[PDB]
Amino acid sequence: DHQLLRYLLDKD
Amino acid sequence: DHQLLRYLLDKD
Amino acid sequence: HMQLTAAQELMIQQLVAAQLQCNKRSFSKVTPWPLSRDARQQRFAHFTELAIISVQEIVDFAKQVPGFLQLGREDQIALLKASTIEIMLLETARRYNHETECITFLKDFTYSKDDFHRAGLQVEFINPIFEFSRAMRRLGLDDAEYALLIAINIFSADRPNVQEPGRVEALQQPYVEALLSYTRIKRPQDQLRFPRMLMKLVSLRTLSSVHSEQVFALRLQDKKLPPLLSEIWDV
Amino acid sequence: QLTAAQELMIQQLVAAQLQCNKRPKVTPWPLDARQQRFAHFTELAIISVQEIVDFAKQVPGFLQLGREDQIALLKASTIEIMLLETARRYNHETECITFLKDFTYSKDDFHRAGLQVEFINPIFEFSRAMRRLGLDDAEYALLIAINIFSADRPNVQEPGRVEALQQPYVEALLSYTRIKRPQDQLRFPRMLMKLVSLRTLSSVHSEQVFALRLQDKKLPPLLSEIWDV
Ligand SMILES: CN(c1ccc(C(O)(C(F)(F)F)C(F)(F)F)cc1)S(=O)(=O)c1ccccc1
Ligand SMILES: CN(c1ccc(C(O)(C(F)(F)F)C(F)(F)F)cc1)S(=O)(=O)c1ccccc1
Ligand SMILES: [Ca+2]
Ligand SMILES: [Ca+2]
Ligand SMILES: [Ca+2]
Ligand SMILES: [Ca+2]
Ligand SMILES: [Ca+2]
Ligand SMILES: [Ca+2]
Ligand SMILES: [Ca+2]
Repeated sequence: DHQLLRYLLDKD
Repeated sequence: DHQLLRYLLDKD
Repeated sequence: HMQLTAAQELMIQQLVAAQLQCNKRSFSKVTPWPLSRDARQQRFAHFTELAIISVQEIVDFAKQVPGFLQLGREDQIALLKASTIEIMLLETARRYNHETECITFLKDFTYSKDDFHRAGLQVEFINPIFEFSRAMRRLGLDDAEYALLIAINIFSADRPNVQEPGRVEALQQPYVEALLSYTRIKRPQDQLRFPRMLMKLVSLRTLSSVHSEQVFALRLQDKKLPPLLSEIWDV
Repeated sequence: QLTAAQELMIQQLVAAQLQCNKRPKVTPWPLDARQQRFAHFTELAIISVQEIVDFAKQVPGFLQLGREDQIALLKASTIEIMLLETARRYNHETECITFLKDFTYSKDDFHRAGLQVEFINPIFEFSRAMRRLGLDDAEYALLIAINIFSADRPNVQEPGRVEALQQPYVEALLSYTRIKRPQDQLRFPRMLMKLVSLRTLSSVHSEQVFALRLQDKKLPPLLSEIWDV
């Protein structure tokens, strides 16, 4: 759920 | 419109 | 910074006295609470009748806030339609018992989450009500701060279909200033009390949106609001 | 008289936020025609969501939150922070909002994309009003930080911690406004009152989204997860 936020948060 | 309300405001 | 002006001190006492008054006239009878598909509809009727009582008290008090009736009748309507549910939630918080998590709506009758639920309300509304009531008690407002916050909430130029925003924002100032001076004096070491209180106006605004959704969810469920409430909340 | 930390922390916020405004390709605006416009917007939204998260990660304290609260706070404040950024890029002489580096949009362009006045107008009312208060970089930065750390967002697990994180940003905003204009004491309140308006705007935005559900318009799955019912 909330893949956009989860991806953006993990990114880097 | 808003009859019962218009009443409450008018009381007294 | 140590003492209020007499104009501010006066303003506060009139609001506090007005609120006390409107709450006494509130004392002076609804569908009883069922101790079944009729029982289901009756509990709802019960709630709606408590809500009617609240609205009446709220209109009564707003009429006694100086400057409210000096506004266009139409803007009076607009501000009340927006205000009512938020001021109700403030007064519900004022009846909340944090130890057992119930709200006392009459004298010795207490309502719990399951009680709210047995009246047809949905948990997505119920829990945010208890959440806010809980947060409010952390803040521990006294009579003067409650009365001012409600004055301030009423005079929100923000509201839908307000014709004269500037009048409204002009009325709100002295009440905002009074709250600001009052908190510095009574609680000089807590520099954030004024901000925390305003923050509650933010919460109430979301809560208003949650209530609308409750009202809408009641339609799809064959439950309609009584005339006064409908007048105020239906679309 | 801001503390040494406060003054620095505020510079780092503004830095962060500038670096995000500066730090891309979208479905070009038409000259089907209706749908290309809608998509164009949803892609602007997707891009700002990305800047906003990028900013959040740099707001001190934010990463002390568990992941689920990071999610919960951003899910709620995303649209609200967006409307702040829009408001901040509103040209009053032209009455248009300028979006990346060059793009300009009128109250009518928004109408062409498929948005409704119930939502379009209040956005411009808010952009106008945001202009009256006249905020500088530092104020927008703190205001955004304050919006993010709202303990009352749905599904927050550590409300106490979130409020404690919001606190220092409120202090810094309070002082800043007591100095930049020691004249107006009601400037601080009036700024916070905008946070109130943002909650109502967020609500109106959701209706706008529900609306599109019938008007045969839908958003990418990634935005859909953030805004749908
Ligand atoms: C804020 N709450 C509330 C307000 C309105 C409604 C309703 O509007 C609806 F359920 F439809 F949403 C109705 F109709 F019951 F009043 C239901 C609940 S309350 O339970 O704290 C409360 C009830 C009575 C009096 C004062 C406060
Ligand atoms: C706040 N506005 C907005 C946000 C979301 C949507 C939508 O969510 C919907 F129309 F569905 F409501 C969508 F889908 F277009 F993104 C529509 C409009 S905006 O135009 O000022 C803006 C767009 C992009 C970036 C920053 C601000
Ligand atoms: Ca009252
Ligand atoms: Ca509990
Ligand atoms: Ca009972
Ligand atoms: Ca309980
Ligand atoms: Ca019980
Ligand atoms: Ca940003
Ligand atoms: Ca243009």
